[PDB]
Amino acid sequence: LLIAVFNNTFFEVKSISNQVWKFQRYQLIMTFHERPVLPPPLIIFSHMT
Amino acid sequence: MGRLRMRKNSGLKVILGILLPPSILSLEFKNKDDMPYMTQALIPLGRKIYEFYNAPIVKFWFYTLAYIGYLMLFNYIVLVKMERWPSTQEWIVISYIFTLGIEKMREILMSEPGKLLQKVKVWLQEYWNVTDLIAILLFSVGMILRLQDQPFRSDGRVIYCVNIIYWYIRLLDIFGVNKYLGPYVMMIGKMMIDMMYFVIIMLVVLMSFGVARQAILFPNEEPSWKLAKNIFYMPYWMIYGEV
Amino acid sequence: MMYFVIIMLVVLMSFGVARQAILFPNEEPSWKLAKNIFYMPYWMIYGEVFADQIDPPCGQNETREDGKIIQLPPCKTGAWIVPAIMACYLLVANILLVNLLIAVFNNTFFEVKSISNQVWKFQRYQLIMTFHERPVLPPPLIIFSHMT
Ligand SMILES: CC(C)CCC[C@@H](C)[C@H]1CC[C@H]2[C@@H]3CC=C4C[C@@H](OC(=O)CCC(=O)O)CC[C@]4(C)[C@H]3CC[C@]12C
Ligand SMILES: CC(C)CCC[C@@H](C)[C@H]1CC[C@H]2[C@@H]3CC=C4C[C@@H](OC(=O)CCC(=O)O)CC[C@]4(C)[C@H]3CC[C@]12C
Ligand SMILES: CC(C)CCC[C@@H](C)[C@H]1CC[C@H]2[C@@H]3CC=C4C[C@@H](OC(=O)CCC(=O)O)CC[C@]4(C)[C@H]3CC[C@]12C
Ligand SMILES: CC(C)CCC[C@@H](C)[C@H]1CC[C@H]2[C@@H]3CC=C4C[C@@H](OC(=O)CCC(=O)O)CC[C@]4(C)[C@H]3CC[C@]12C
Ligand SMILES: CC(C)CCC[C@@H](C)[C@H]1CC[C@H]2[C@@H]3CC=C4C[C@@H](OC(=O)CCC(=O)O)CC[C@]4(C)[C@H]3CC[C@]12C
Ligand SMILES: CC(C)CCC[C@@H](C)[C@H]1CC[C@H]2[C@@H]3CC=C4C[C@@H](OC(=O)CCC(=O)O)CC[C@]4(C)[C@H]3CC[C@]12C
Ligand SMILES: CC(C)CCC[C@@H](C)[C@H]1CC[C@H]2[C@@H]3CC=C4C[C@@H](OC(=O)CCC(=O)O)CC[C@]4(C)[C@H]3CC[C@]12C
Ligand SMILES: CC(C)CCC[C@@H](C)[C@H]1CC[C@H]2[C@@H]3CC=C4C[C@@H](OC(=O)CCC(=O)O)CC[C@]4(C)[C@H]3CC[C@]12C
Ligand SMILES: CC(C)CCC[C@@H](C)[C@H]1CC[C@H]2[C@@H]3CC=C4C[C@@H](OC(=O)CCC(=O)O)CC[C@]4(C)[C@H]3CC[C@]12C
Repeated sequence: LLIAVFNNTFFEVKSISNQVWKFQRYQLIMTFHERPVLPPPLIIFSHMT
Repeated sequence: MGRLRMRKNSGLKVILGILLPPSILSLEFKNKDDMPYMTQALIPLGRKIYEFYNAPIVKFWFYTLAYIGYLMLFNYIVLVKMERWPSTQEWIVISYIFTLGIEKMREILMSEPGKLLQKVKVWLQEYWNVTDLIAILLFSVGMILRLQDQPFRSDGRVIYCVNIIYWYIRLLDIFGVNKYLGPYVMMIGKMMIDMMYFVIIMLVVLMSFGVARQAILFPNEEPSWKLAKNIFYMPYWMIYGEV
Repeated sequence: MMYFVIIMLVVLMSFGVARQAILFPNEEPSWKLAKNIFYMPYWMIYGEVFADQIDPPCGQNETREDGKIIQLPPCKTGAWIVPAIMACYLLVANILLVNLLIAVFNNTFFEVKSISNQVWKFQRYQLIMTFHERPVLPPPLIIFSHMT
């Protein structure tokens, strides 16, 4: 029955998930644009900068 | 892509640019005024280096490589035994946790509202930020317990293992960038609700059988918490091919 | 299946590393740790939970088969977490990634079936011309046609 409810709701969830991912591409891009260049293990230098 | 032409076999070129700095200058950069997206409005070599290292794709891959190296190190410090004092790899991991916490604090401070409680609320509206704060606090308490003597060191190791569970689950954040893996991950998150309702019905049927079996096969039993364990133990593994 | 294997690899390595790092505290650097990461969690997907090693009785005294009093090794710290995270791992893996792979196999079946039938009908020509251009004699006897 879990197989059945997974199968019969697959298409709507797949379309909504693809569209929500395409929407959240902007959030990912602006977040990574606002982050510092230096990685988390070396971000103390950019933080003191 | 930032100020970079590329758009052909993505990912690999910026990975070789990151690992090999003399691979950066061999790439076709975009013009000075082709599409200048800005926030507030030897020299060519330095300009190319600055344009490469400020691109969001380069920053993403360089974050991803740092996270992968950190996860490999935290594997090395949980698998191998640890002495009274942390090793170099454990110090690098502790530094990673402390700097990631400082980064999340800076993200809290540099947000939209004025009042600090509003900033805290709009930052905790994301679930991944809440789990990040929880995991950083757990790493802090585990490391505090680990820097003491026995038996607190083993408790700190246990908390380290639970944290490694969390950081593997957080590797899906990096997987969220790929065009096929990200929709797959949030698709899984959608089917979790149906799984929960399934778990509710399984819990009812499982507890019925387990209570019946334990109360029939063991008539003379004292009040002990092992009965509750025996309710759940064998019926749960009977679902996965072990009768 | 590859995307499914990627997600299974993440969850499998998480559980295996947690189990190995909890149940074996004092370990030297050896490649057997990496093997123990993958060994038992992978066979747990296919109906073998290794029921003797879920939660063995330890930290008590239990009589052996001959009746002699045998002292079990003491409890490892946090050893009770291994069955709980094993329960979570078995639930997530066997119930969610297998059924989700069933779902993505089912809902993409028709388009793939039509494209596969049409591509096979297209490649019939490639098969026919290839077998028309091959020699008569089989590969074990093709040296005669080759010297011909
Ligand atoms: C950018 C991403 C994709 C990869 C970056 C990670 C690796 C470069 C790191 C992660 C884990 C590291 C290993 C973790 C632990 C050790 C044990 C270490 O040996 C000791 O600590 C004991 C002997 C000594 O003191 O040298 C030698 C380095 C090594 C193999 C490290 C080598 C470098 C590794 C593979
Ligand atoms: C930025 C992070 C998240 C990943 C970057 C990868 C490398 C820069 C790191 C990962 C593992 C590190 C290694 C882990 C352990 C050791 C053993 C260490 O040996 C000693 O210190 C022995 C002498 C002593 O006991 O003090 C020397 C550094 C080294 C090779 C480290 C060098 C730097 C490595 C390769
Ligand atoms: C070793 C054992 C303990 C395995 C660990 C099991 C769980 C702690 C993991 C396994 C799979 C994980 C899930 C995989 C995918 C997602 C989607 C992802 O959520 C989103 O991307 C948000 C959008 C959405 O939920 O649709 C992160 C949460 C969630 C439910 C994860 C929650 C934590 C889960 C259940
Ligand atoms: C309906 C389904 C989806 C969920 C219901 C199953 C779980 C709620 C059960 C199944 C196995 C149970 C575990 C089986 C064994 C143990 C070990 C037990 O610790 C001990 O027995 C101490 C060590 C020892 O005495 O050997 C603590 C409870 C726990 C984690 C149990 C917690 C509850 C679990 C995870
Ligand atoms: C609707 C569903 C969720 C009902 C499920 C009920 C059971 C799972 C619970 C309800 C009452 C519980 C009992 C309440 C009290 C005790 C006494 C307790 O005894 C002790 O802790 C020893 C006392 C001491 O020496 O201090 C052992 C667990 C036990 C049997 C509990 C076992 C689990 C029980 C049966
Ligand atoms: C409601 C759904 C969605 C989630 C499932 C929740 C419960 C089914 C779980 C969560 C916490 C679990 C409890 C956590 C800890 C224990 C103590 C544990 O005690 C021992 O094992 C005593 C040690 C021994 O005598 O060996 C017995 C199982 C029990 C009651 C667990 C029974 C199953 C519980 C209630
Ligand atoms: C996520 C899923 C789809 C894939 C992940 C599982 C595999 C990558 C794992 C599971 C079982 C593993 C194998 C289990 C045992 C061995 C034997 C081992 O060789 C020995 O131990 C030497 C002989 C001996 O000492 O007995 C070498 C690694 C290998 C092949 C392992 C390689 C990696 C395997 C195939
Ligand atoms: C993001 C995912 C893919 C991370 C997975 C990481 C682990 C599977 C790797 C990363 C670093 C590896 C370790 C790096 C170095 C060593 C030392 C190595 O020691 C020796 O070979 C003995 C040295 C000698 O005597 O020559 C044994 C394997 C081990 C523990 C490795 C085991 C597997 C580890 C933990
Ligand atoms: C990425 C997906 C699509 C494919 C899966 C790839 C990896 C999960 C596999 C491929 C090669 C495997 C490795 C091949 C060989 C070994 C050596 C093996 O070493 C031993 O067994 C040592 C002998 C012993 O001590 O018994 C341990 C597992 C390991 C690291 C394997 C771990 C799993 C790996 C990394």
